[PDB]
Amino acid sequence: GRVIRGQRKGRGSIFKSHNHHRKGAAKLRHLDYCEKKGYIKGLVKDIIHDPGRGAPLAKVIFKRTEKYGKKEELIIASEGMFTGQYISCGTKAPLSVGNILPIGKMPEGTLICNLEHRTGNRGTLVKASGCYATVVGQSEDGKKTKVRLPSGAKKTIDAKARAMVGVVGAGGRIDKPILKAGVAHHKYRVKRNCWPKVRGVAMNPVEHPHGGGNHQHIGHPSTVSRSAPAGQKVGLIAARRTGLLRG
Amino acid sequence: AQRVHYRRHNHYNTKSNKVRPVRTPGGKLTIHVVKKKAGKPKCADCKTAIQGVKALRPADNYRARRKNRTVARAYGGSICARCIRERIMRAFLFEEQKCVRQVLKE
Amino acid sequence: VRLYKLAKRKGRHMGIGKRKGTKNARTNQKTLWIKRQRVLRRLLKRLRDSKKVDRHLYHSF
Amino acid sequence: SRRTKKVGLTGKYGTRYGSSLRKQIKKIELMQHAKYLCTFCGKTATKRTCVGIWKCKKCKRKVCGGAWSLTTPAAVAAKSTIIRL
Amino acid sequence: PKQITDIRKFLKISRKPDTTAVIIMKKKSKTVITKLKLRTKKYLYTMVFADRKKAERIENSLLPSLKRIYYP
Amino acid sequence: GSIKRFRLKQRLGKCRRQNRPVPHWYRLKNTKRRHWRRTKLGL
RNA sequence: UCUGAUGGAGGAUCGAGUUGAUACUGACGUGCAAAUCGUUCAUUUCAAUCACGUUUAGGGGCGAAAGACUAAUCGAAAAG
RNA sequence: GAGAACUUUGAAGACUGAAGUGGAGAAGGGUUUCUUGUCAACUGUGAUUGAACAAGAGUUAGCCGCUCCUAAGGGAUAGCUGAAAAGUGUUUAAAGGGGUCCCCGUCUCAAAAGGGAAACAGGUUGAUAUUCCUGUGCCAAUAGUAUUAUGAGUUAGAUGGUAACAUAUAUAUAAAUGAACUCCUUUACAUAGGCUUUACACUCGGGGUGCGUUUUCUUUGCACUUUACCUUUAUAACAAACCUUGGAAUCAAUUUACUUGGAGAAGAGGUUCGUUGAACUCAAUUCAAAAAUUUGUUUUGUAGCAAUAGUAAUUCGUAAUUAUCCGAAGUGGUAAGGACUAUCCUUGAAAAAAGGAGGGAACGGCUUUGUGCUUUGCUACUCUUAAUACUUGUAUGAGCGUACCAACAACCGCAUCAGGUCUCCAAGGUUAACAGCCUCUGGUUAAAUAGAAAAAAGUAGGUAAGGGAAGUCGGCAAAAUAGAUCCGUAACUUCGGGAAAAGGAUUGGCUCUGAGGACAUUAAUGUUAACUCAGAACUGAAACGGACAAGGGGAAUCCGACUGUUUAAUUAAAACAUAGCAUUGUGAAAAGCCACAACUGGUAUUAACACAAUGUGAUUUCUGCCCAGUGCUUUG
RNA sequence: UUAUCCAUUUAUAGGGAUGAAUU
Repeated sequence: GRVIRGQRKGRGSIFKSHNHHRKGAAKLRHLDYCEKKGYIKGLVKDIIHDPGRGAPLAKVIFKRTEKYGKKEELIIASEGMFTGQYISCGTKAPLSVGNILPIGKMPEGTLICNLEHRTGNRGTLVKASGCYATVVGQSEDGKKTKVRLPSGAKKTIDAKARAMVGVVGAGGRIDKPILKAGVAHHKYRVKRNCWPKVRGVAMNPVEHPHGGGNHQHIGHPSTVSRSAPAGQKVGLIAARRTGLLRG
Repeated sequence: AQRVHYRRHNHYNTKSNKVRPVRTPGGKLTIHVVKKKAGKPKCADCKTAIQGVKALRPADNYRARRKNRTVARAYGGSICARCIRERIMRAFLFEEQKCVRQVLKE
Repeated sequence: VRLYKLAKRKGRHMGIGKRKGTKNARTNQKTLWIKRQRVLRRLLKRLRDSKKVDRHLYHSF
Repeated sequence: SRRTKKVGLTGKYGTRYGSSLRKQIKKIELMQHAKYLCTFCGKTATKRTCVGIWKCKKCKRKVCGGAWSLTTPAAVAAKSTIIRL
Repeated sequence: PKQITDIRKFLKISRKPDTTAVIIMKKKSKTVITKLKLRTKKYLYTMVFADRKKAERIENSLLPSLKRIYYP
Repeated sequence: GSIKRFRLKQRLGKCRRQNRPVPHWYRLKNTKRRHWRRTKLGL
């Protein structure tokens, strides 16, 4: 056979991200002594659109403290942030929507976004539009905090890691039915060459394990093992179960 | 009707190659490349256009006289007057509130 | 063509057997509406300026 | 006069796509193209600019909101719990 | 090309060391109207004259170092 | 084309110069000839 | 709730051009042509079309998928 | 000319028909260009022709481009891999510049359509022209010192306006102090829709000039009647924004549309930008009222460029004189600008380069104490533009492209091949129309041939009595109306459609009638413009979308929901895609999927409303039983 | 925690009670 479409993706030739008009990586402020011991407030000056993602991005201007001047940061905007608002980031920042706090400093039950799954990696979890994590527990010894991620998983993160208070904006996007293939085309034109799909069952056996036959069927179980090699992992990969869920 | 042709080596109607037909004293209709219209300079805060300042492309702006690049006030050329007025009041009033917050302490 | 245009001015070659475009293609209904609206608005402004109508009456009309 | 009995703004789609799909897209394009109340100026003039950005035509100030409405109930309740404390 | 209107400035430009020539143009209109154009390094300066008398005194009153060019 | 580089133009001139016949005085004591339409320079 | 205007939406309609290629299974089939010609036909605000630049190279690429295309060469190019 | 259907000239008949064998370019070609020769071969007939052959010649730039910037991206450095070859390109980097210790920082290439310093007209050759000539400009650069001169400022930096903001007019609006350090702006950006302004285009009427028609008619038909860049061009006008005053419900202002207002509307008075580029008495000028300089009335000037050029005429030795080049409009074709509205699960480059600001480091001149610092007597003193003189190495303007074709014979198709091949301009008539058909300017009358005859047969078409699909696998092919206006329009339906359903009527010419606007005077009367509708008489071999152009409809079944895509050269489909639906993996740098020999990488500028892997295939209504088998998967 | 590995940065301040802001 020949190399299948999934295998060709990792070569990264035409499957690199279409990132020409992206405005920059969304990271919150690198850890500073000001953040560690007190608070620092920067004002949000614009709320812009990043073509790849659905969530809006806030341009937050902070005043530099090691030298005279200003620094601009690209944050994922939580819903409710407005231009001219002052965001406060640090250990002593108050608990309000938009502020960046250590997760150990928030009361249990709050909703957060821009979660650092390790302290200082300047923001790695809960970033897609409309998402939010819930702080569901704080360790008695401090230094640990348990949160519920938008997938529903419970994760334990050290209590010094930071997150925005609130919910990342542009929520409910998924609710709109993409009416047509053209809207899908425009959606993926600014993300990736992943569209249209073409079913493997409509292919020839040379290019897909599903291809071939006189009737367009799979012909072998579509649940493939986790150890299956690259050209083989094609169906439902390591499926614990299959079919409609019931609860 | 007299028909024309490009004269400036760019034979495509890109935005930098817009043309305008003129009638010459020799009685023929020729074509002249028009300069691109330049955007207005805008306020640093509200982003609206600043008045009293010409709107020339950088090359023309470099040759423009100093009088019509600036406005004789405070920021005047980078900040609009309304934004400057708000900035004056904010600067004075917020220090006054800081002082009254000090004096209330005891 | 000048003689033909004089005849057309007298209204002489415009019967329904001489029309190939639609009514709107021959005389844009949007342009007709705009012309009428500008005429009426101009008249109302003249009346209000010359004080032949009260300001409220002008607004209602 | 009344130009459509029920299809409303979805008349732009003609007969294409299902009636249920058209109805569902109507129910949210209605609120996507609505004008919301700007709490900063009190004038109902904030419209959606991009998917999550809402700009007031008067203040020129823009806020981050829902994809199709200025606020979303999840974030509305979330903010309310914080304000309670 | 520039047009100068008062006599004082035109004479002053003529007296400059830079100016090289004066162009005298005369032509009928309906009465002969004329115009005198000083050729300086930068610009050609023109003054028009409806008045035959003013025009006929001024070119003479101008000093003869710079060269005459009569176009008519 | 009308737009050329210096080396390309010099090469064209060299080809034109070499496309000339054998001098008559020499012939009284050429095969490598080309026509612009038949065989292209390719260079 | 109804009527008249206004307004100018839409992978809306007709249709030249462009982009293609339904039929005559027309011509031609020692052609004008190793795919053309005629009439007919599809297509024209969008998943639209074109140019140049640029990236992906052979058990590899690229594929809205026909084993299609990758210089008249493809169920494994071409050159030695 | 030896020789002429296909060389040249004149005459005629025609064609192309501004979507052009018309003008300009790119790619590609490379001398095919031009002049003079010229015919062995080639120019599929001829050939005196030629893109053939031969000899000479021809391409002129500070302003047109490249050159510079950065993009998708390429190469290289440091490493690190690898036997190397090579692969990757900050992954333990001590990796030029700025001011005077500190601050910044990989290099390089990549656009002749992106960004970008600055040019126009007239003329000129056999062949080049925004390149030459003439005239007029513009851009950039212009070292040090000293003399002058131009201007400001000062006894270390000017002044007007309440404000929006304005002010340097010297030959030339040059100078309105300003460091470090900063913060912005310009460059700089999508699509759709209409509305509007301007230029160009087209057209109408008047005047002049020339030509044409002239059996008859015709105050007639045609041609010319022009005006570049530059002068911050000055002004004028206008869409906007802003300022002052003002203080809004009986809400008002206002757009085609909606837009806007106690966060300050209307009214009134202003400021600015942007459009444009002599508009407006614009400038100078004549004449009267304001006072120790304003407001009205006139002359001039195509505002300067500028008439000196150009065009069309009349003459004169054969190179000169002459006269004109000015009065009012309409349509909306093209382009650009403006102010707007709308759309996106799509938000539509960057840098070179330039500018503005915040901040306030440094500070007169002659001489002198002592050690850059307090000091003493005196005041006319600093910046800016230009020129000159001397020193500085020679103290302006580099290099390259520039002919010609661009297909019709200059390109690629083995060719002088009916193929292919990117961009700009774009007249009149009819018309919805850049359609078709005919025409003006420009171009052509050429095609690997001609003459004659004219049967069969072929091919590309026309027309056919009566019948009307009986033909045929099959209505294949052809025919049938087909524009516009008025009327009428079913089942079904996702209520949007179906629909131009179906199906009727009318349509020419001529002579009239009615309706639809703008502009001024003391409720009243004149001047003047578009083609657009509606109606009526008459008229004709009953014909009129007269040519051109231009749906056949209907009742049903199958398949695919739809728009879309595809086997370049036998299959365009019911196949693929699709939205919708569902399932699966994955909480992350010890993750999922994938690349790689290694090192390292893609997704990823990513983070579950995400990415990856599958199946089904709009909507509607449903999606039953089986975990024995085989897979996959979970615990011990 | 010193090997080894990961993350972030301009390797930019030791632990407890919508004006600018630098010489």
